[PDB]
Amino acid sequence: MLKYIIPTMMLMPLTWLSKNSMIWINTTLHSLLISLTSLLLLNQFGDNSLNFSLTFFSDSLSTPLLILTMWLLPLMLMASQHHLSKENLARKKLFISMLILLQLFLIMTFTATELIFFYIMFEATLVPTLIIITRWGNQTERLNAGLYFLFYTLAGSLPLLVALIYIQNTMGSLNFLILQYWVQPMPNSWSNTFMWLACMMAFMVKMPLYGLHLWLPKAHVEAPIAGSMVLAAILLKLGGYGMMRITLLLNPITDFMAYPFIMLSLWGMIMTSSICLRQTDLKSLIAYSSVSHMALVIVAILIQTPWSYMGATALMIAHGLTSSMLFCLANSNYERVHSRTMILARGLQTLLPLMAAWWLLASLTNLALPPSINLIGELFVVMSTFSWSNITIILMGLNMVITALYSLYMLITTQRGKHTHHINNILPSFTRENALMSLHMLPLLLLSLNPKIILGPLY
Amino acid sequence: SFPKYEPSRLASLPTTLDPAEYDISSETRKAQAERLAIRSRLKREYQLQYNDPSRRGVVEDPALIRWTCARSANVYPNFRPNTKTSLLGALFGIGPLIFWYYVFKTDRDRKEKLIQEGKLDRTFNISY
Amino acid sequence: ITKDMLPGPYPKTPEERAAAAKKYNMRVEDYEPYPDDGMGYGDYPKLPDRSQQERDPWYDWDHPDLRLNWGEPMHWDLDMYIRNRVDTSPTPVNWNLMCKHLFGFVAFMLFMFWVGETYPTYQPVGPKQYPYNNLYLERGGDPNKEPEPVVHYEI
Amino acid sequence: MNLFSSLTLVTLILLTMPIAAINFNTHKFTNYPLYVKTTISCAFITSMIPTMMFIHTGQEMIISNWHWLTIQTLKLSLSFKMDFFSMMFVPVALFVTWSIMEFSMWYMHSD
Amino acid sequence: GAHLARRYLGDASVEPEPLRMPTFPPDYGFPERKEREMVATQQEMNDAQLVLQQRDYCAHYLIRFLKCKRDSFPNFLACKHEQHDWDYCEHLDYVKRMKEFERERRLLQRKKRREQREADMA
Amino acid sequence: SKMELPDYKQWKIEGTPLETVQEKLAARGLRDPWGRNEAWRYMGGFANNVSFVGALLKGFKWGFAAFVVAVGAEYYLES
Amino acid sequence: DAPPLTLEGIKDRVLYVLKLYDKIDPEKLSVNSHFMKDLGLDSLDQVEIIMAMEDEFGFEIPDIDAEKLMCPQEIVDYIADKKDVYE
Amino acid sequence: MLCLGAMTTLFTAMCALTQNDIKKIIAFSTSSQLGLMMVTIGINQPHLAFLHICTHAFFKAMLFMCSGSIIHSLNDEQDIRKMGGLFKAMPFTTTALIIGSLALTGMPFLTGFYSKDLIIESANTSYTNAWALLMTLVATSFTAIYSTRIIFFALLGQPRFPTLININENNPFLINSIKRLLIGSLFAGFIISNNIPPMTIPQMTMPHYLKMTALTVTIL
Amino acid sequence: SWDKDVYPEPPRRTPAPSPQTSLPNPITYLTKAFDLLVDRPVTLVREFIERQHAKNKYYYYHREFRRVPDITECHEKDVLCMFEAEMQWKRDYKVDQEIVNIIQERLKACQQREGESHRQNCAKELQQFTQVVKAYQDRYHDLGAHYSARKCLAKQKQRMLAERKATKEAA
Amino acid sequence: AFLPSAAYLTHQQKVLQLYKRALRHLESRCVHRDKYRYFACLLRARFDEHKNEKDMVKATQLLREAEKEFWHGQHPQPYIFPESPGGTSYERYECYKVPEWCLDDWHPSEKAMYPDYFAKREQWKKLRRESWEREVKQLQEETPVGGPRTEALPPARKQGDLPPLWWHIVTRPRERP
Amino acid sequence: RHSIFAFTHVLIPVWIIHYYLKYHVTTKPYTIVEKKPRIFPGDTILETGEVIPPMKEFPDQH
Amino acid sequence: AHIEPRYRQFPQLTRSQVIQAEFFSATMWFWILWRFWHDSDAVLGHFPYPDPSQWTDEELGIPPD
Ligand SMILES: *C(=O)CCCCCCCCCCCCC
Repeated sequence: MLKYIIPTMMLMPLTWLSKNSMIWINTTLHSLLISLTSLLLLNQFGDNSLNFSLTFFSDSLSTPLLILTMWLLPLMLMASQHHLSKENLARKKLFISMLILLQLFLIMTFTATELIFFYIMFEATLVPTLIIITRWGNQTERLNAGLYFLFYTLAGSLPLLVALIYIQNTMGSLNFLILQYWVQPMPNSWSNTFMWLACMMAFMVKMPLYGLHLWLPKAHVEAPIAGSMVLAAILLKLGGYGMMRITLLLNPITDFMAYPFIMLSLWGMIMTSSICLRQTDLKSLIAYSSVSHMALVIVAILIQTPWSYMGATALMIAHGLTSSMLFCLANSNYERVHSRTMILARGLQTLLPLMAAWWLLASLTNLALPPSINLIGELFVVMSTFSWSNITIILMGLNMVITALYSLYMLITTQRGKHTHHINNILPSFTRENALMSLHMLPLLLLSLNPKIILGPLY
Repeated sequence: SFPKYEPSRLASLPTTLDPAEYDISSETRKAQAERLAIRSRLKREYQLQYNDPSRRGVVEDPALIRWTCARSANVYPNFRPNTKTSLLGALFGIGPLIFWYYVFKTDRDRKEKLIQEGKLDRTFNISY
Repeated sequence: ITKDMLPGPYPKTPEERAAAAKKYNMRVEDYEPYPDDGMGYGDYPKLPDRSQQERDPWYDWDHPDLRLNWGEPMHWDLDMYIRNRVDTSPTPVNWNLMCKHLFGFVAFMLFMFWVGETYPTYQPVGPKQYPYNNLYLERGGDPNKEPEPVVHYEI
Repeated sequence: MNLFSSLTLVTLILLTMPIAAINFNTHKFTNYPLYVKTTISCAFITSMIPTMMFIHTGQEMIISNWHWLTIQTLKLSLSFKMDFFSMMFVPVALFVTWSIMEFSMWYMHSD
Repeated sequence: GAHLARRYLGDASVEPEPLRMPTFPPDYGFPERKEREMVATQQEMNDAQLVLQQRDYCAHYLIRFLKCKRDSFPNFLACKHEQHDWDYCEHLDYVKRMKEFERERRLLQRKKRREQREADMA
Repeated sequence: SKMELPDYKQWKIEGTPLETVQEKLAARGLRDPWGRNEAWRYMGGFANNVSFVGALLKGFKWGFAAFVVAVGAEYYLES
Repeated sequence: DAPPLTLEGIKDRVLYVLKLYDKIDPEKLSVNSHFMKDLGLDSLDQVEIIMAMEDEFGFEIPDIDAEKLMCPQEIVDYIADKKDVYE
Repeated sequence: MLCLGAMTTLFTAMCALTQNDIKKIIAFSTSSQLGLMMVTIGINQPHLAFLHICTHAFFKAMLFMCSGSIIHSLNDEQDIRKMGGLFKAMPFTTTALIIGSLALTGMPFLTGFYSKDLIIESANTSYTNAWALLMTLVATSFTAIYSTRIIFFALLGQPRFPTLININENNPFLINSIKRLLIGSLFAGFIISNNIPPMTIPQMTMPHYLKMTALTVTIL
Repeated sequence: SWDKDVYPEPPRRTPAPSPQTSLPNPITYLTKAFDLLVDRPVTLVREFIERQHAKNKYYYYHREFRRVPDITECHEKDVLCMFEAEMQWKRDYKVDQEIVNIIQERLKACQQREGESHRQNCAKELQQFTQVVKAYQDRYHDLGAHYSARKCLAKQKQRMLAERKATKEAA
Repeated sequence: AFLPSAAYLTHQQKVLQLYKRALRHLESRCVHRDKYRYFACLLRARFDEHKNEKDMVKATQLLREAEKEFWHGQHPQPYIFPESPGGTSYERYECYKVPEWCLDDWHPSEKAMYPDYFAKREQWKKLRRESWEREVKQLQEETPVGGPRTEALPPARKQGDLPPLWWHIVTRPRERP
Repeated sequence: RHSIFAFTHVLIPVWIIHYYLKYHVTTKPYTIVEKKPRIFPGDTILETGEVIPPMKEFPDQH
Repeated sequence: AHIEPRYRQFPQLTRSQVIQAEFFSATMWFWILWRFWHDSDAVLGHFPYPDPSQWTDEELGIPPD
């Protein structure tokens, strides 16, 4: 895993010694080279995972997340170079360094075999994200959003540290392979109940769970575009990955202890979806859609069946790609019209036809159109939850309506109808925005051809 | 004779059947004159700053910003916890959660009881 | 935009009501705020609760699709009452009449279908007869087990 | 057996060809509706042949030509089942679509 | 359709129901009643892949009609004689079915007459 | 580019049902001032329209003649 | 489909349908003939004239513009404005 | 599903009785046809339903082409109260629309007769719901009613369109496509009904007042 | 090609064409045109490709795994032997999944081949499918997403305990 | 009750609007033209019977009763012209109505295909920017203090100038572009 | 160049997917399964050559 | 050439369209008459319907008691 950490940490001299006019070109070129290099993690075996040393390993669950992260960094570099065009050079280099540090922390978080190292860099991912949100956010409410995000995460995740140190003192090790071969059942006691709660609540907050999701429609809105990409495409999936890793040790208490939380998502993904029917804000609409999809992921993890696990992996990857693309489209509209409200700019298909095509395709992939991997993940979670209980299909099917009921709604008021008369600064679409949309979307449709590389470690 | 038309929430009264339209008092004339004056002022401002050949951009609307700030950022400071808000929050917040928890717990308890007694048909069920 | 243009708390004194009506570009006697039940409405006005289909379709609006004017205080549920969504336009017949007629028609059809299901219609013929013990082997019956031989006689 | 499957999948591939033709376009197409109408008429003939073969013999076939995804016990492949229903419904739909597209190229000329 | 009105508006003691039939033994009132005999063995009709609904007592003309349809391609309109034989045989089977229905109805009528006669006599 | 109209005096309501309704209105003490506007509707090629039975049996004569010669040919060609 | 219109064509149309009115003498009216001033018509007759205009040209004139057209040339100007004639 | 199909076809036919938009009338017509397909599925006649699909597609599409021809010839005027006297003005559209209406109603030895009537032949002599059979017969009468309503209001009578007349149907594409679907709606039902293999036992022994139920219902 | 013992198929029985009319069927003419215009160039191109492949030959092999002692002879909390036992168990699990897949493919092939007599002519395939599904369900079901050899051993031990107890009740 | 020219609707205007909508609905119920003529002349006689009424409250009561009559006698679906609101092809071509300022964003390569049109566009923009300050200075000196009381706009008063606020009503897109 | 639509859009796909079906699909087991041909009393089998025996004499109704 | 738009009068018709319309109507009526002449049974009935009242008790095997 040293072959990816070292070039990522050498990206900082690359971005700090470059000229004032070629930082973007050099950083995008070398991050695309690292994304190409990332494909050597597909050497997965049907029985054994890929173990590199005592410190790092990568099974078939971490590999799609690593490839997605190192593919996502150049996309952020291309997106965040227009609202920072007038910025000072030193602050531009500091922003690029924050992005590089965030990628380095993420790609060594996804590969740590030891759990306290995973916790340490899982919380080291807080600092660059928070700095980006509270520094390069636009309006006044970025400070409150940063406070909410940081304090929800830390107040949920300090008992996780306490529980992990207790595990290290009790079992004797925190290596994931040793814990895979030394796992003991957890009996029925109040101590084990709070053990389960301390292990679960950090990832509950970072998923987010309904009722603990109040930091999402702030931090996903006040942040800049690259902050929106990392907020919607990696960190939520990082919480899901941690949940998948740590649910191994919490058997068989989970078989009843997951009983409330499933309801807190099974109803929750209804309510937040209904919020998208009556949202006056485009970015808030995308954030609440992310809440609903990740609640579906929560249910899939908590019922702990194989089909649900592969559905959760495919759903996480597909939702990350789709949410990043939707945030890019909303940011392009916000750059053109200088307001975030959805009803201000209407009828943009008459002026911007190809961006309307990208909008249509992104909305179609949002509402789980087959044979996309969004539909594959949603379908597999549906099969597993039907095996769990029958009436759950109702809670699925109604959601299958409401999702489309906002997605096409998001397609209409932003693209269809009569255009706004007084808005006359609708410039034609740049090559950069179209290239960003294509680089977001074409990997998703190509992954629809060969989905078996994202179907989890038990495929 | 003819059936009288009554209003509803989803079917309002027609304008022509409204008695208040036929009231020709001078106070109604003053009210309509003031409303027309307000509308003419706003229209004149909008089409004065809208027909400008120099301006390129968005003619911003204070009413839209007012509506968005009222809909999103003004809900909490104007909220006071009383009996109505607390009863509505408890009725619509933890009601469906308890209902669905009881439904799913009952169904899965019955299913587990049937499964462990060898009663439920699970012949070809090998994918779960 | 300035801080005194945003909505504020619920007005109680008449001068605050006058300043609120001045802020929202409407007459003082036409400005009725929402009741102060602590639901977060604040000083936003309570509009007459009509859909955008009820507006004049021939008067030239600033937004012709939305049927709306620049600077007009928009409804709290304008995102609900657009022409793509729920309409409140008057109907030729009464609402309760429509509900009663539709419910009665549905109930009558359901009851009549139940009555017809209880009392079916058939033909005055005997049951259809198949050879070889009602096709015992062709119906998936195992050949090792011998069934009861049934037979059909001519009439 | 070899004529059957080849002609049926030729009908399918011939139908999906003009989508790639318009997606890989650079110029202004020299009456693309005529190209689509000709393609669909030719596909109607190409699907009329195995319908005639089924009428003569009574052949039903299943082509699981591309294995897609093995979800442990479950196996999902690109499988086409052509029986009475599919083989008698494809050419009727093709004939109707041929007439509809000719009416469309007259009716939607000003678009 | 007067049988439906007889059963529904009159009484159902005489009118036979179509759910289960017959409610009488075939040797009752029929000395030396012989059974219907197939022409088609089960093996040849199995290899002809007939529908299980079509695997009835008159499958011989069905097999003949299918052989005509397979052998006369592409001249698809000159196998009318074989299908005429087939649906004539099916008409005869329908006649047998309604004959059995009338036999059941008359036996139930005789039951009602006999039981009322025995109730009045004693 | 250039459009030419017929004479405006040629439209008369006589014979059409507009004459009947004008006479009925006169019998009721009224008048119809717009009969000449749509006097064109009942005059010309738009007059003498067929009924349902006439429209249903359109082309029945030639079809019956074709049926006659076809059945005669099928009679003769068999023997 | 949809043959083009012209100003003298639509003027000929409105005059041609105007001389078919039994309340109007065809030998007196011109293109600047007022209805209740130069022809002695009525407001209801003006309403019927506007409905004849709508049934002639196939599009409905709104009432707030129907209460303003008082001469045949005004109807010509309104139809020319609404149909964008003489490009 | 038999009850649902009968309810659907009766409801849609009764809605189509007093409609005034031509495309709305044809929409309710094809929904009533789909209800009849649901009905004949519900009485264990699936191959008859498939034959009815293949039969119905031809004349339903052809009726829509005729409707589009009348719409284009009258400058996008879809209301049925503003059209009339089009029997002689547009003769090919008139002929195709008349043949399509006759095939939809169930005229003998057209395409619909080879499927739709047979459905009623299984709807009477089978163990069915009585109410469903009664309402599907009433629905058949309603299909006849709205078909001749379309014929009378669209084609017969006197004109009601505006004074400028731009009636034209002389284009090779429209004439050729209407001709192809006219040949289809004339002969394809016969061809398919005589070409498909028997997948069931046909029911033909039935009384005379059950054999001619559909034709009498259509006539009345 | 494939092996016919793993994938069984009955020898086919094709009837001879004995026409009763004089109209020539277009199927024979179209078939002759198919081996004229299509089969000959395709076979020529395949012959050229096969000659080019016979010019340069090399081989590949099916990987063979020896038997390592399973979890029943592994000391507890001794990762060195339990790792090998778990790897062997997972390899076996994948192999059994593909075996059940093969039997399902056999059943579907039998149903499609038999057509309208499938519910009589495919009794053996259905019985084989039922047997392999019963054994798979008794071997691998209800383990969870975190399945291991220890959970399978515990399930088997519970099943044998239940079977022995039920035998003891009826003895 | 919502007009750009007048603040309110007079009694005669209400009567004329009622006559218009009643005649339209009667034409909807009476599809054949001669029957429509009979009942339209009957409605004209019924409106002419109470024409010379001088008591205003009696006229208002008759108007309210006639409104009740009309609402009882509506067509459930009346005839709408295809381009009027509620019609079959209302606002159908609004996807084709591209505003002209998009022509400012055209590339010079595609601007070279229409030289004379863009020269005329340049002279039109020059005329607009030459007359804009004259239009606004006319607007300030014409309206009274406290804002305009009506939405009506003044015309071009002097010679050589253009009416105020003319650009978005002259350069509006065609009905069928 | 008069009827190259019958060459590029018809014959080349027939060639390509006939190669694909003959040398890559049917080489794998159970990819293409066809319903076995119908067997009647009175015809001849090509594969082994047995004449199937004819059927029992009809007790004719007509 | 094309068809010029007439005003308040019957529009111009080609001979081809009316000829084809009359030909296809005659073809439909010929088809209906020919198929009713040849088949004549799918509309009126195929086989006689024996009413049950004329069947004797011997063939039904009804015991006399
Ligand atoms: C008794 O009449 C048995 C027939 C089935 C029940 C009655 C069906 C009545 C409707 C169908 C016949 C209509 C004849 C015009």
